[PDB]
Amino acid sequence: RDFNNLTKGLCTINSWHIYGKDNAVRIGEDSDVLVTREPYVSCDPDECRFYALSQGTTIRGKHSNGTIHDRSQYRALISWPLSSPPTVYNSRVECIGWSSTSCHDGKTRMSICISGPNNNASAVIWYNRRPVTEINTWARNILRTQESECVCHNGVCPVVFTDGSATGPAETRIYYFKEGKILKWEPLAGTAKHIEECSCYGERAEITCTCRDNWQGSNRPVIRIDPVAMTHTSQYICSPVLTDNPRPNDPTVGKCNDPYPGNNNNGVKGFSYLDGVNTWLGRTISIASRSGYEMLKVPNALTDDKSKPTQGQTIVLNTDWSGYSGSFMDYWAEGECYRACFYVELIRGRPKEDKVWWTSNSIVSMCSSTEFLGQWDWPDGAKIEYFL
Amino acid sequence: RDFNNLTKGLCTINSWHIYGKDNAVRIGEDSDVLVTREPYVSCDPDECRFYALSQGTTIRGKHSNGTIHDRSQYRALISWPLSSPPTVYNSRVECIGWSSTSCHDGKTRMSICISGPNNNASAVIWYNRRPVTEINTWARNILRTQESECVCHNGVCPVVFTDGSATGPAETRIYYFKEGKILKWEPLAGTAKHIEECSCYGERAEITCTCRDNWQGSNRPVIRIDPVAMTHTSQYICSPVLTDNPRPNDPTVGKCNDPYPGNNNNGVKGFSYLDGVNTWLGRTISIASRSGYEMLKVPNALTDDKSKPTQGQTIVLNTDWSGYSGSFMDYWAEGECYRACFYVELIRGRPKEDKVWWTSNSIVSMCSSTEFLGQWDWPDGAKIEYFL
Amino acid sequence: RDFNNLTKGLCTINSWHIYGKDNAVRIGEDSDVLVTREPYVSCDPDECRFYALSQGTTIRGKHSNGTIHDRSQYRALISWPLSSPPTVYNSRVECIGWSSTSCHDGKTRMSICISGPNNNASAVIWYNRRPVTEINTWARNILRTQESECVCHNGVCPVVFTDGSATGPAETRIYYFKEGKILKWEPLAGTAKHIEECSCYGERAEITCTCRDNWQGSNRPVIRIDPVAMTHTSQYICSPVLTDNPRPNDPTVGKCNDPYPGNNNNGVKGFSYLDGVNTWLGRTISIASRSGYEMLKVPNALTDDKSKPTQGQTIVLNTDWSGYSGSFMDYWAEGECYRACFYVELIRGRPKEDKVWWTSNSIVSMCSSTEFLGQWDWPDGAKIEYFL
Amino acid sequence: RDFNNLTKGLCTINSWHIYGKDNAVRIGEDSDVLVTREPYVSCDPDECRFYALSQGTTIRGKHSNGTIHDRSQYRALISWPLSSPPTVYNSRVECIGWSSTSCHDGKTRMSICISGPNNNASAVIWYNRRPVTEINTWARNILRTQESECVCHNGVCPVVFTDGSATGPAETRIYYFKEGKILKWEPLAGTAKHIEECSCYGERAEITCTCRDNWQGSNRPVIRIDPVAMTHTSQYICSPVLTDNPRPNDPTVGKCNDPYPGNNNNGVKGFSYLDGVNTWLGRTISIASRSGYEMLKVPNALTDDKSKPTQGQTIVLNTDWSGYSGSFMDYWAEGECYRACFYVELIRGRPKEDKVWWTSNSIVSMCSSTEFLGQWDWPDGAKIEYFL
Ligand SMILES: *[C@@H]1O[C@H](CO)[C@@H](O[C@@H]2O[C@H](CO)[C@@H](O[C@@H]3O[C@H](CO[C@H]4O[C@H](CO[C@H]5O[C@H](CO)[C@@H](O)[C@H](O)[C@@H]5O)[C@@H](O)[C@H](O[C@H]5O[C@H](CO)[C@@H](O)[C@H](O)[C@@H]5O)[C@@H]4O)[C@@H](O)[C@H](O[C@H]4O[C@H](CO)[C@@H](O)[C@H](O)[C@@H]4O[C@H]4O[C@H](CO)[C@@H](O)[C@H](O)[C@@H]4O[C@H]4O[C@H](CO)[C@@H](O)[C@H](O)[C@@H]4O)[C@@H]3O)[C@H](O)[C@H]2NC(C)=O)[C@H](O)[C@H]1NC(C)=O
Ligand SMILES: *[C@@H]1O[C@H](CO)[C@@H](O[C@@H]2O[C@H](CO)[C@@H](O[C@@H]3O[C@H](CO[C@H]4O[C@H](CO[C@H]5O[C@H](CO)[C@@H](O)[C@H](O)[C@@H]5O)[C@@H](O)[C@H](O[C@H]5O[C@H](CO)[C@@H](O)[C@H](O)[C@@H]5O)[C@@H]4O)[C@@H](O)[C@H](O[C@H]4O[C@H](CO)[C@@H](O)[C@H](O)[C@@H]4O[C@H]4O[C@H](CO)[C@@H](O)[C@H](O)[C@@H]4O[C@H]4O[C@H](CO)[C@@H](O)[C@H](O)[C@@H]4O)[C@@H]3O)[C@H](O)[C@H]2NC(C)=O)[C@H](O)[C@H]1NC(C)=O
Ligand SMILES: *[C@@H]1O[C@H](CO)[C@@H](O[C@@H]2O[C@H](CO)[C@@H](O[C@@H]3O[C@H](CO[C@H]4O[C@H](CO[C@H]5O[C@H](CO)[C@@H](O)[C@H](O)[C@@H]5O)[C@@H](O)[C@H](O[C@H]5O[C@H](CO)[C@@H](O)[C@H](O)[C@@H]5O)[C@@H]4O)[C@@H](O)[C@H](O[C@H]4O[C@H](CO)[C@@H](O)[C@H](O)[C@@H]4O[C@H]4O[C@H](CO)[C@@H](O)[C@H](O)[C@@H]4O[C@H]4O[C@H](CO)[C@@H](O)[C@H](O)[C@@H]4O)[C@@H]3O)[C@H](O)[C@H]2NC(C)=O)[C@H](O)[C@H]1NC(C)=O
Ligand SMILES: *[C@@H]1O[C@H](CO)[C@@H](O[C@@H]2O[C@H](CO)[C@@H](O[C@@H]3O[C@H](CO[C@H]4O[C@H](CO[C@H]5O[C@H](CO)[C@@H](O)[C@H](O)[C@@H]5O)[C@@H](O)[C@H](O[C@H]5O[C@H](CO)[C@@H](O)[C@H](O)[C@@H]5O)[C@@H]4O)[C@@H](O)[C@H](O[C@H]4O[C@H](CO)[C@@H](O)[C@H](O)[C@@H]4O[C@H]4O[C@H](CO)[C@@H](O)[C@H](O)[C@@H]4O[C@H]4O[C@H](CO)[C@@H](O)[C@H](O)[C@@H]4O)[C@@H]3O)[C@H](O)[C@H]2NC(C)=O)[C@H](O)[C@H]1NC(C)=O
Ligand SMILES: CC(=O)N[C@H]1[C@H]([C@H](O)[C@H](O)CO)OC(C(=O)O)=C[C@@H]1NC(=N)N
Ligand SMILES: CC(=O)N[C@H]1[C@H]([C@H](O)[C@H](O)CO)OC(C(=O)O)=C[C@@H]1NC(=N)N
Ligand SMILES: CC(=O)N[C@H]1[C@H]([C@H](O)[C@H](O)CO)OC(C(=O)O)=C[C@@H]1NC(=N)N
Ligand SMILES: [Ca+2]
Ligand SMILES: [Ca+2]
Ligand SMILES: [Ca+2]
Ligand SMILES: [Ca+2]
Ligand SMILES: [Ca+2]
Repeated sequence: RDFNNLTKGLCTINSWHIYGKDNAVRIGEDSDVLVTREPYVSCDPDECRFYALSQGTTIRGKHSNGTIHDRSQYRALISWPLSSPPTVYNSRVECIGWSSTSCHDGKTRMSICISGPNNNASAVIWYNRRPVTEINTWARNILRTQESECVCHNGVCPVVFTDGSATGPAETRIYYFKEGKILKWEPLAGTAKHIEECSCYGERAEITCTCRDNWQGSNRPVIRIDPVAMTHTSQYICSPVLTDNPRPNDPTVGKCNDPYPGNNNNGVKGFSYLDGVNTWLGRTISIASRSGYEMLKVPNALTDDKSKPTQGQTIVLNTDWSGYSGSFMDYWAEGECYRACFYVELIRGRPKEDKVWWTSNSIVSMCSSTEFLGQWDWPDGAKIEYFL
Repeated sequence: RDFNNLTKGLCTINSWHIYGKDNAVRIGEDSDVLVTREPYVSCDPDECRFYALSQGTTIRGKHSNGTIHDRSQYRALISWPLSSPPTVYNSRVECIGWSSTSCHDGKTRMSICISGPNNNASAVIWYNRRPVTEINTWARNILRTQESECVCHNGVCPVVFTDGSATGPAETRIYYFKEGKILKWEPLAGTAKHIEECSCYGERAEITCTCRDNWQGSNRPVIRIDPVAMTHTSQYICSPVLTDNPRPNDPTVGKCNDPYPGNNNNGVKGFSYLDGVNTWLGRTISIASRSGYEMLKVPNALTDDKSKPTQGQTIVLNTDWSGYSGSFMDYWAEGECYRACFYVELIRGRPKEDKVWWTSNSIVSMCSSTEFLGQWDWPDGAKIEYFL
Repeated sequence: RDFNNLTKGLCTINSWHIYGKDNAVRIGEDSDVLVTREPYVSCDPDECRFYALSQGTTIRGKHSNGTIHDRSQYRALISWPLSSPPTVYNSRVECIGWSSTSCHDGKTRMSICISGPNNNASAVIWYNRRPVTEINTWARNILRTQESECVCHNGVCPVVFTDGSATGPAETRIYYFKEGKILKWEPLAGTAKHIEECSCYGERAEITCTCRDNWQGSNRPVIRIDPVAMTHTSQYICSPVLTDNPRPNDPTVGKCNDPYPGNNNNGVKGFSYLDGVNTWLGRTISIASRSGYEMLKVPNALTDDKSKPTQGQTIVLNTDWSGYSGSFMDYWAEGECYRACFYVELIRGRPKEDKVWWTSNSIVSMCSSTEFLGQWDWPDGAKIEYFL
Repeated sequence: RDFNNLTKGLCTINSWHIYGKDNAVRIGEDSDVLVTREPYVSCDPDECRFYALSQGTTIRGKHSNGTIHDRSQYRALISWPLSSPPTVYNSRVECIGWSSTSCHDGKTRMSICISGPNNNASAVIWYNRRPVTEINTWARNILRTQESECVCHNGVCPVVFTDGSATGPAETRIYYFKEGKILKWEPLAGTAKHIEECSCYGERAEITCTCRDNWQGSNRPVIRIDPVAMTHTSQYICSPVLTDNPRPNDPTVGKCNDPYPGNNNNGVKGFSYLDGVNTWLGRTISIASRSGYEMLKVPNALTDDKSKPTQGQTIVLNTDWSGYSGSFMDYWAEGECYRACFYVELIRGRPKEDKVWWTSNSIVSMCSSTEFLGQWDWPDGAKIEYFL
């Protein structure tokens, strides 16, 4: 095997088709399905899999009580076959912790998990299913990372981490790994003012990450990485189609180099594909809660501070719960272009559905089509009343 | 691996032997078995597997209520090891949707699933476990396909689809795929007046499909495809041994080029092997309901409008529930001829057994013998009372 | 891979060591374990596995009621990893039916299952996981076979079948298979008067089978097969150490060429290793019921009508239930000799424990040591009261 | 594959990072998790796995009552994927018995299990998943072994066994195996006065084992083995940092060549890494019970009878239950040095938590870092009240 190189551009996105769906909450009402959150999707050269952070309990188990909580000793990054649910019996543990990323370089997989108390967390970088490198907290305040796949180019896999406040300036670092070893790291540069939970993809030897400015911004920060020079830039999505949550209503003109104000100290992981006229943004439909999900075609969203939608697709109705969303691609597919994909975490239970004592999710995932396909909506599909 | 070519003829069918049986409803009374319907069987060069459309719930799960319904967002094409039941833990998702087909070309597998609302459905064609092509609805009325295996010849895998009314003329198309890409498609030609749910097999470079005329016919339409020329014909089975369900009583003379009347706007998926004197037709025993199943040797059924049985075999007694049936063969077996096989879906629950709130099925499957073997009957075997 | 040849002799048996044990009834009290009976063990070149006839239900499932019955449509030959229990999720179906045998020839595996009603049963011979040959009943009275592994030599795998009465003369045939095809068959010859359920092993190009004379004999019939000439002989074990069950008390002098009388129309599958002074016989400890199990070293048991034990080993105490027993060896092990192995079926439930409505079993298995090892007893270990 | 040679030294241990954790008791509250105890970890060239002795029952099963007991016929050595729990469906049985060790030699795995009654136990040595050698009890008093991995060098895998009293002099033997065959054995020599449950690791062609002196010592005995000469020495850890349990309080000066007194006839399996200044000792925090766990850096612990800690790391708080602990390394990792690892058995249930009727455990495991990482504590995490 050789290292994968990002030699292709994105395919033209004219609509989205269903890729995978696990129905995990429905199925786990009467089967041994692990409680999860913070899911994602990532491909190897011969398989694509679902990933998430387990809570170390099944959803029917009594230990599901309290699973709203973000960072226990009972969490782990798990992976499982595409569109199956994350069960006790089919889930492979990648590493232990409560914040993660993972990516394949074409030869083997790197997985990273962070664990520890808030003031003393540490990352362990696994490569080829073995621990290789460890990184201690630098700011002593919830060292944390992407919660979706990283991207590699000629063996170099950049990863974005943040340590520090969620409600003020923090210390974001871009690490450049190869074979699980640190080649370099850099502090965040550019105009993004706060970074969390980056969702990344690669095309034509560039990695684009769309992140969460938890502190101030309802527009999303964007980091663009050159994995050969091992350098980066940052800015925000200029468009007035705002894509964090909660958020104010859409204005007429956005902000390219500062957070678009109105909502502080909150957010949701999300994503975009930023490719000129071939630009699509994901967002929750609700401005107030993690409800609904839609894709909007917003030509030149990155650079045009008045750009508005020219096409769209509903993924989850506003009467259904959504959650985190992120990017991935099958870098090992056939053909001349990389097909954009994404997933949406469909969160069930607390805090929105507090008649149960747990929080979990299922997954839906879509990839782009060059056709203009009809649209459906893709809810989680479980009935909370069945769990009472 | 090279593409498989249909170089052999059918083996002489002198009886049927048991091939597989999953006992899924019996077992799922106390294990984590998925609710399914629309099953089939399909072989790879090194394994044969069971397939079906999951309902995204176990049979004991509370989400089994409502599984009579045909087309939710919680359905998927799954496959699992031959004669095991479709469990949460052993079922592999092939694609997401509520109508499917799948076949191996000798190199790798093509799977197709259709999803969406009734007026906006779309097919995704997967090849080598990756999405490759997408097809939007052309008639905006429940785009739908075979619900059993497709057949390939030198890489060309024809698939029959229908979009449009179930109770009048519809728009049937034969697509010719290779490596998941569309080489060509054609509209239905010939004398079949309505086509659904084709059951296909190949021999000597010809693919024969026996389908369901839902609108008018109690005889079955037959499509015969030349996968090299990428052309086809259609007609009906001429025989007065009528094989849809519900149906009128058997007459003395059938119809070769039009639907045999008596029953409108209903049917069941079924199959036949049409090979001169070596012709066998499957059918439900009941003329009114999906009850019983039998194979009848009807020499020259395709072409002889007075042909009657010369031999038969009971598969399921008329006091037991049956369901869909379809053809498959192990194109990669040893020997000089292809051994005809079929499966019968044994539907349990609604609507016939409405003391439970679910609908599911198990599978029985048989292949031909050149011996004249004794016959048994093969019921599902579950006791509905245990589920109350 | 080449076909395995029986080139080695037996290792010297000085005691028995534990080889495998599945604890299936204990575990299945609270897990998804299939109801089974008629187990055995058989090796491939790279793995050894447990085998049995499933009943198509879990032990806690409501469909376990009635599993005393021998021959339903819901039975199948399954295999699973050595010493795991036969679960819904780990059991591989080999073929469908209610009487079986299986063996590896060094290249791939042959499995045979018989199904059907009592007057119309048929065997299907699978090779390389595909059906190849079928054999119809010849006597119309419960066609039946070994219920333990067959043995192959240079691709030729003999199998013993019986069709006909269990309580009078029957029609026993030795079939010689190669690649799942029939090379030859012969009717039973020699002095054995009734044959069922042969337990076989091979050494130095000879296959020895120890069987059950259900009709008359409390000594066991022995068939010795030359798999090159494809010929055989039969006789009884001469020893007065009688090894069927139920049986009369041991006499002083046995019978070499006729059934030793006292018990009619009953028996149990069992085994022996017949190798001159290196001869060991298995038997139940009880003369009346399938209780206890012991191995007795009986030099020249086959040929010496006064031979008595010179050594022994208790396997299951007389206060614990036993059941069928049979021979197997790992023909692909390292070293200069074949190590004798056996299993004992530990039957729980009906008819002896009729407070439950099911019948199932677990497995214990042992192989020979050249050491004189200490002995333990190996009960099933489940508590029936837990199942009430 | 070639046999692995111990060519590297230990990496510098500056802290410990999380390696694996199975959360088995939490998960098994509502899934089919086997009852276990005496766990460990061991690597193959391509995978690392968890190991333990099953009790042949699930934790929710009724047969969990009585699982405090050490030595039944229902125990087996099982292995399962790293950080998954030991389930019915994912656990591979290595051999049958109630005392074990296992190690890979670079070509394949040797596993050893001991079974039998107290006065008649026997070891079976498996190699390449087949039984090869058997060893009978020599002292007729609970033949027993390491309960963690063995270590191999150029195919020679030494294993320490003891037979005899737990409360006085016993007969300890070091066996030197190759390909599952006995090359040599030696009686214990040196100054250790009683040996049980050795925890071993290898570096620079030497194997170091830290054991349990059940009879007298609260310091731990150490055996150092030359696997080329097939010779050994023994002594105690000199340090006054005492590491058995129960134990007296730490003194100022320890004992190098005799047991440090204060506690008789009890102990716990434990471990150390003894490498000059790079020396780390594990121990329970409590002096009275199997509570808490910590690692202490004790330069020259082996040889310096006044050595005290210079650094430490808490692994399990003193308010949480611990248990056995042992060493392992991934001898097949990349890089220039072997990374020290260990596990801690987190025992739940009897005797400390006697509101339940079972005894089981989960696993936590850590490996060394050259960084000075922040520390967390890693409890089992189950709530006993949920099991009532
Ligand atoms: C079968 O399936 C197919 C395929 O899926 C279905 O067809 C799809 O149908 C959907 C729904 O209609 C479409 O999605 C919407 O797309 C529009 C964009 O298209 C419109 O606008 C285009 C741009 O027009 C402008 O520029 C052009 C270019 O110069 C100019 O010509 C024009 O005058 C104007 O200045 C038009 O080009 C386009 O027309 C074309 O397509 C038409 C078909 O759609 C066709 O009829 C035409 O002939 C022509 O070819 C079309 O007019 C998105 O704008 C829209 O998204 C908004 O609305 C949804 C709610 O519906 C909302 O959730 C979105 O967030 C968004 O609206 C919010 O954000 C705006 C941006 O800031 C803001 O302005 C809004 O006020 C609104 O904001 C509020 O809500 C948000 C969210 O809660 C909140 O944050 C804010 O604060 C605030 O409260 C949809 O995405 C698909 O594109 C269409 N696909 C295709 C291929 O056709 C078909 O319907 C199905 N069939 C059946 C029978 O069901
Ligand atoms: C052990 O196992 C073996 C192997 O399985 C068992 O043997 C099997 O036994 C079964 C049951 O008997 C047989 O199946 C039936 O086969 C007959 C066909 O064979 C008969 O007809 C042949 C043709 O005769 C005509 O042509 C010849 C050729 O010229 C001519 O000579 C003759 O005069 C006549 O004009 C005969 O050749 C054949 O004889 C041969 O075989 C005999 C053994 O079977 C043997 O004794 C003879 O010596 C000779 O060798 C034989 O007479 C099928 O017709 C039959 O199917 C009909 O009946 C079943 C109900 O039983 C029904 O469900 C079927 O649908 C079908 O009948 C319906 O459809 C007809 C067609 O339209 C219609 O005419 C009927 O009125 C009826 O229609 C009604 O019901 C349907 C369905 O509900 C409904 O849709 C309609 O509207 C309407 O209401 C069976 O398939 C096997 O062939 C036989 N196999 C073998 C190898 O022998 C054996 O019994 C077992 N042993 C034990 C002890 O159990
Ligand atoms: C730790 O583990 C070890 C290893 O497992 C334990 O040692 C084992 O201990 C057991 C139990 O004692 C032994 O099994 C029995 O073996 C005897 C055979 O050995 C005896 O007989 C030999 C033959 O003697 C004759 O020939 C010689 C040769 O010429 C001649 O010298 C002699 O005078 C005589 O004519 C002796 O050679 C042998 O001595 C040797 O070994 C001794 C140790 O065992 C040792 O002390 C000596 O120095 C010497 O070295 C020894 O005397 C079997 O006969 C016996 O099986 C019978 O009894 C059991 C019940 O215990 C029964 O279930 C069996 O079925 C069988 O008895 C039935 O069948 C007979 C045959 O028809 C019949 O005659 C009986 O009446 C009886 O029949 C009744 O019951 C059956 C069944 O229900 C029913 O069907 C009938 O109708 C009827 O009702 C045992 O197998 C192991 O061999 C021994 N192993 C070793 C290596 O030592 C050790 O005990 C353990 N330690 C601890 C502390 O627990
Ligand atoms: C974020 O994470 C990091 C990384 O984990 C956290 O930092 C870690 O913090 C822990 C907790 O503080 C540290 O563990 C302890 O380490 C000490 C050892 O370090 C001290 O001692 C060193 C040696 O000093 C001596 O020699 C030097 C060399 O000459 C000499 O200079 C000195 O004067 C003296 O003579 C010092 O070098 C060292 O200083 C260095 O590090 C300091 C940071 O720790 C730093 O501030 C300094 O500047 C300097 O750089 C330091 O002073 C262990 O001794 C200790 O273990 C004892 O205590 C724990 C309880 O806390 C107990 O459980 C242990 O068993 C042990 O104590 C028992 O055994 C002793 C031995 O017999 C005995 O003497 C005791 O009385 C006691 O015995 C009793 O209990 C036992 C057990 O129940 C029982 O068996 C007995 O019978 C009896 O009842 C801890 O392991 C880490 O080392 C430290 N790691 C790092 C890299 O810094 C950080 O805190 C986290 N941040 C936050 C915000 O939480
Ligand atoms: C796409 C779809 O919903 N197809 C239906 C099919 C259909 O209604 C008739 O053929 C009429 O068009 O009928 C049946 C049926 O049991 O009759 C099941 C199928 N269910 C599923 N494939 N999910
Ligand atoms: C084919 C069949 O039903 N064989 C029977 C067998 C048989 O009844 C006797 O050998 C008499 O012929 O007995 C027994 C038995 O436990 O005695 C079980 C077998 N059960 C099964 N193989 N399923
Ligand atoms: C073979 C055996 O039973 N070994 C025992 C061990 C032993 O009792 C002491 O070391 C004293 O000899 O103690 C313990 C223990 O928890 O202390 C568990 C072990 N349990 C098992 N390995 N099954
Ligand atoms: Ca925000
Ligand atoms: Ca019809
Ligand atoms: Ca369950
Ligand atoms: Ca008998
Ligand atoms: Ca001690």
